[PDB]
Amino acid sequence: PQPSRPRKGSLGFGPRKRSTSETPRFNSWPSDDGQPGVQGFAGYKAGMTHVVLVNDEPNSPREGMEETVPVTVIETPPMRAVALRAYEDTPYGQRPLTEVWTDEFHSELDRTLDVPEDHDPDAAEEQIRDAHEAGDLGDLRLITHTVPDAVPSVPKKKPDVMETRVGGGSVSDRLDHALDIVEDGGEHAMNDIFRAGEYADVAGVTKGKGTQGPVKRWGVQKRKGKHARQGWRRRIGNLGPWNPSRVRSTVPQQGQTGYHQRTELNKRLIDIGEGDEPTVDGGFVNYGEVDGPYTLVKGSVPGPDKRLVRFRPAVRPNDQPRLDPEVRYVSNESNQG
Amino acid sequence: MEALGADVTQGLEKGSLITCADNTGARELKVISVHGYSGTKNRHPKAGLGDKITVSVTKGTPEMRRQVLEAVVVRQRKPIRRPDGTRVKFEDNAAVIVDENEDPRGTELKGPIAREVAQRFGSVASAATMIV
Amino acid sequence: RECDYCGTDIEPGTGTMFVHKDGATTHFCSSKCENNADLGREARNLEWTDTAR
RNA sequence: GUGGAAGUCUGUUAGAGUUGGUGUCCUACAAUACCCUCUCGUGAUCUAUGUGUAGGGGUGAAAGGCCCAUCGAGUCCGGCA
RNA sequence: GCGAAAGCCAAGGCCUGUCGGGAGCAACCAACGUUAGGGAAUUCGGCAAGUUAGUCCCGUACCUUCGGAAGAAGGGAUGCC
RNA sequence: GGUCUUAAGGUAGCGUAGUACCUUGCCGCAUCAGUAGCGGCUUGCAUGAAUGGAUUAACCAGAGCUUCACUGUCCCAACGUUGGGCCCGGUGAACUGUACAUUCCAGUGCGGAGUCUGGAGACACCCAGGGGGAAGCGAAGACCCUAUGGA
RNA sequence: CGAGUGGCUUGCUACCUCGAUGUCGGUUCCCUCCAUCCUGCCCGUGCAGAAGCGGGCAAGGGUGAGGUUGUUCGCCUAUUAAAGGAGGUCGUGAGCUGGGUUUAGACCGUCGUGAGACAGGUCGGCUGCUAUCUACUGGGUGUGUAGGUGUCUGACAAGAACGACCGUAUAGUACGAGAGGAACUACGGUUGGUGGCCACUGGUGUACCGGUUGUUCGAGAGAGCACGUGCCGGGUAGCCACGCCACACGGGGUAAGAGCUGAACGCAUCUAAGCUCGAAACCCACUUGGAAAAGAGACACCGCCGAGGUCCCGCGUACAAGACGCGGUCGAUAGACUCGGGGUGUGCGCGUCGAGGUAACGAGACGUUAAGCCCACGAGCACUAACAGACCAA
Ligand SMILES: [Cl-]
Ligand SMILES: [Cl-]
Ligand SMILES: [K+]
Ligand SMILES: [Mg+2]
Ligand SMILES: [Mg+2]
Ligand SMILES: [Mg+2]
Ligand SMILES: [Mg+2]
Ligand SMILES: [Mg+2]
Ligand SMILES: [Mg+2]
Ligand SMILES: [Mg+2]
Ligand SMILES: [Mg+2]
Ligand SMILES: [Mg+2]
Ligand SMILES: [Mg+2]
Ligand SMILES: [Mg+2]
Ligand SMILES: [Mg+2]
Ligand SMILES: [Mg+2]
Ligand SMILES: [Mg+2]
Ligand SMILES: [Mg+2]
Ligand SMILES: [Mg+2]
Ligand SMILES: [Mg+2]
Ligand SMILES: [Mg+2]
Ligand SMILES: [Mg+2]
Ligand SMILES: [Mg+2]
Ligand SMILES: [Mg+2]
Ligand SMILES: [Mg+2]
Ligand SMILES: [Mg+2]
Ligand SMILES: [Mg+2]
Ligand SMILES: [Mg+2]
Ligand SMILES: [Mg+2]
Ligand SMILES: [Mg+2]
Ligand SMILES: [Mg+2]
Ligand SMILES: [Mg+2]
Ligand SMILES: [Mg+2]
Ligand SMILES: [Mg+2]
Ligand SMILES: [Mg+2]
Ligand SMILES: [Mg+2]
Ligand code: NA
Ligand code: NA
Ligand code: NA
Ligand code: NA
Ligand code: NA
Ligand code: NA
Ligand code: NA
Ligand code: NA
Ligand code: NA
Ligand code: NA
Ligand code: NA
Ligand code: NA
Ligand code: NA
Ligand code: NA
Ligand code: NA
Ligand code: NA
Ligand code: NA
Ligand code: NA
Ligand code: NA
Ligand code: NA
Ligand code: NA
Repeated sequence: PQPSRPRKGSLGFGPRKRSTSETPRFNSWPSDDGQPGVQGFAGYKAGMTHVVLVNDEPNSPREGMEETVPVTVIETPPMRAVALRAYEDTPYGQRPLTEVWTDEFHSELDRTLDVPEDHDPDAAEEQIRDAHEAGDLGDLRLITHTVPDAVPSVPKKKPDVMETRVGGGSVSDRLDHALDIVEDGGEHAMNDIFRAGEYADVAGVTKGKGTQGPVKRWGVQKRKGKHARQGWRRRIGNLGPWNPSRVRSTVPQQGQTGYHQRTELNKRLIDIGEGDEPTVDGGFVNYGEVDGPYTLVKGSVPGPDKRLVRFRPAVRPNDQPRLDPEVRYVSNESNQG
Repeated sequence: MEALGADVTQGLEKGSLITCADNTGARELKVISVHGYSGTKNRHPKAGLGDKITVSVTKGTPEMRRQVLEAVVVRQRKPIRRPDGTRVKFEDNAAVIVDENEDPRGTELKGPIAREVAQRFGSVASAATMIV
Repeated sequence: RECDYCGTDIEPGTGTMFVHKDGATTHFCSSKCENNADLGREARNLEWTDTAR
């Protein structure tokens, strides 16, 4: 009769090829609700440890009691919105209009870009404001970048650049807000965007594992019983039926597994601090010691230690925010042993 | 069912032979099914702590033997995680015969019982000697 | 808590509790100790154990 | 207690065989191999060397088995284009 | 050591079961080790793998051609000084 | 039926058989559930006495079944070891090849098309892979029929 | 009784293949159909409720585990929301398996004078090939768009990224004589599927440390071998699942269906024109891929005698070649060293004790000694090595 069974692995994350940018690119942003603000921030993964918390959940029969939570530590030092990019609505979607840059640049931003030496901030600002007047102004976002130099455990100094949308009240009000941010020096911090207890979508390029067999790449069975001793152990039965006479792309096959971009939804921000309180004894394995601006994200986070991860206010949360959760303990015990 | 208040790793399967932690006259039990459970192609139906399973009597009194009764998993060897991150595992896999209403067919429960089992099966619980 | 075997302070959100046949309880801080126990050894005869120390 | 019988037992002693793995190999190392496993292993035993039996004939504890990679009738050449 | 057994080692022989270099050396394959909880649910079938294991003491059913079954089963011991 | 064919007309046993079409026979045992197995029954499609019958200790790489023990056979896969695999130097074959050839979805056609027809898709070259298709390669089909064939 | 549809069954036909299109079942893995078993929305009821029965839309998702049998089928069990069916050369042997069918050996029954037969049973009985093309999965190099760096857009493409159940409140309430017994909504959990991650538990860990058997190096010390660890005990990192985290709602348009206004047809009428609602289905939302989209894109800056890039050197958050990412003295990229953090479990020697023994000798115990040995991690640290230098480029 042949029992039914769901196909192996999903066809929603494909093709399963290596990622173009090791740095994540959100393809969706939060809704323009509250006040003007940057809709994103980044950092570098460090490692994991647990923390004891006070049941915060109101609908829990344990609300108020202790509860051990697994947390991934993320060094989230300040970043710098070095420019405001404007997009115009067109019969072919949104298109970049112009940009407003600054003059104050991080000592090492030239390890990636050809830093501006001559730029007209006002013409740009004008062009935009004339677009808005005409009403062809599409959403507004800030070209930002990280300061890897601020993080000792991370070998790179070459900054990771990434555009992040600015959502706010009126377009006019958030356009200004943007310009204000940029003009300064672009410098902003995780606090200026997120608050512990809130949910955030964490993007990032997973851990790479090169080429892998279908068994691991797609979760197909291994050969069972006697079939496993005959010369086939981890190969699938067949690439398909006689007809159609071709191998359909939907059939599990070997390939590049890992190092794919993944936007992990509704992650709870357990705490945003600074110092070496979250650091573990001996040092986070294959990473180092933490001691500066950090974030504690509940659960796991795609990517391997040292990879740049990107935050965004959840675009489709399920729960209501239960701000600043009481942390009674954070384990500093060695991740060795 | 009601939340066990813990995370369980089913330590048992259909065909599994456990201990009958009560004085019903039933010594050994054979797991036949797991209430409310639906597995997946090739997956052996799994049962664990706090699961109400269907059983058949492998060893015991002549009149109890071969009978298809219902029961509840009171203990298992495979570890279970509590809210504070600790793990809890017992010395054996045992269950207690129960009825339609979930009241212990027996009078007394032999051995310890996981607290979590309380939060689902009162009468069973209120029949317990030691509740870990 | 203190591991009922070697006696070191068990790290919160860490350790396994073994329920004995009779009903008794033993909180182990690590696999190593559980396993020294399963061999039938007594923490007092192991010099690395806080108990012995 | 002695005695030490046996188509006796266990046994990769040597040696003989070839049950399973339907493993490895399958343009092979090999036109019948490799490995693990397994049978016999004082007897109707195994073996070297010599010698006898020749093709509708041998030999055959019989499978139509075997008679030089050739067998429900060997091989060579001839009948034969 | 029971041993012409295994394992280790002499004497003697050899590095010629005769292509090498490099990548923590991926998928996949050949030989193989270990796998928690469960324990034949796998499968035509427990195929493969595994379990048991040497010696001594205790003890040993049905059945039987009285030879045997039988090392039945089951239980205990086992070093060094 | 209460003899007739053709001489006699199945006795001891054994029996749903490695013989039983009906068939998964009926009953029982065993299991949660047993076309299996074992026991009893048995009118045996179509058992039975050296065409040997029944039975049977020992023996068996002989066929079926059950229990204890055991375990990666399975749940459900993981990690590791060694030799390949992958890159480099040297050595260096074979199978196969009417031609053309980047195909896919339909249709058509001697009714099972990369080549026809309509559309769709398609920048060229190369590396690895597991083998869907070339009714893939390998063998003038062993089955079947035909020959005024052979043995 | 009469009219049909399908092409799953069976038969008919002899068109296709006998210079071979590998058999039955199963298995594994992929796509589909609807005549729908469950799940969503509905209509009717011999609809009080609850549970059903019949019917309509609907194929998004699900449809599982076992006992006998080679079986397909089917019988049986216990779970279940339900344990639906069918097509894909009765999909799937250049994938597996080989129990059955269907060779040669053999038995039994029936038939036959016999050789031997069976649309009877039975035990045994082999699964070849290094992929040229095409196809697809992943990975590169070029060319086109026409100097470079960084950041995007989004034509379109993929998704099930989610499916379902149980429990609590609603409530012992509506309904009902009673027995019995719902719902909307709000919550908690489980299961299957999905993507990711290793603090925690668990596995591995032929890195590592210890115990110990046999033998060899005379003993001791310290070591080799016993299959690629002798065995046993423990086990860091990393990789993992049996571990952990995350996976909506809501809009828009419809089917069946419920209705509004409304005429042909003064009335009536959900429809003919118009309109309000309404499915797990459709579109959007969300994730992932996507300038080779030939309308071959957009923006900012840098540069055209110099911007940037290749080679070079130290290394990996990357990796089969290629690719990718980072560092290179204005330096913490790798190693040494020293700390830190970890794994074992108390080293050699010496001292005391030691059943004993005339003595020689003496297994072993305690102390020195959280000792000795060891680490795929971190920090400090320019001590060593990132030197020297080549090249392309409008
Ligand atoms: Cl398989
Ligand atoms: Cl079940
Ligand atoms: K043919
Ligand atoms: Mg095979
Ligand atoms: Mg760790
Ligand atoms: Mg199956
Ligand atoms: Mg620990
Ligand atoms: Mg003999
Ligand atoms: Mg022998
Ligand atoms: Mg001779
Ligand atoms: Mg013959
Ligand atoms: Mg010759
Ligand atoms: Mg196991
Ligand atoms: Mg079975
Ligand atoms: Mg075997
Ligand atoms: Mg019978
Ligand atoms: Mg029989
Ligand atoms: Mg006679
Ligand atoms: Mg054409
Ligand atoms: Mg022919
Ligand atoms: Mg013939
Ligand atoms: Mg003739
Ligand atoms: Mg073919
Ligand atoms: Mg329909
Ligand atoms: Mg579908
Ligand atoms: Mg089965
Ligand atoms: Mg077929
Ligand atoms: Mg099929
Ligand atoms: Mg084949
Ligand atoms: Mg095939
Ligand atoms: Mg082949
Ligand atoms: Mg066969
Ligand atoms: Mg057979
Ligand atoms: Mg046969
Ligand atoms: Mg051109
Ligand atoms: Mg060795
Ligand atoms: Na093979
Ligand atoms: Na093999
Ligand atoms: Na085929
Ligand atoms: Na005598
Ligand atoms: Na052999
Ligand atoms: Na002749
Ligand atoms: Na001739
Ligand atoms: Na007769
Ligand atoms: Na024999
Ligand atoms: Na294994
Ligand atoms: Na092919
Ligand atoms: Na028809
Ligand atoms: Na037909
Ligand atoms: Na042909
Ligand atoms: Na088949
Ligand atoms: Na459907
Ligand atoms: Na069945
Ligand atoms: Na087949
Ligand atoms: Na085959
Ligand atoms: Na809708
Ligand atoms: Na282009």
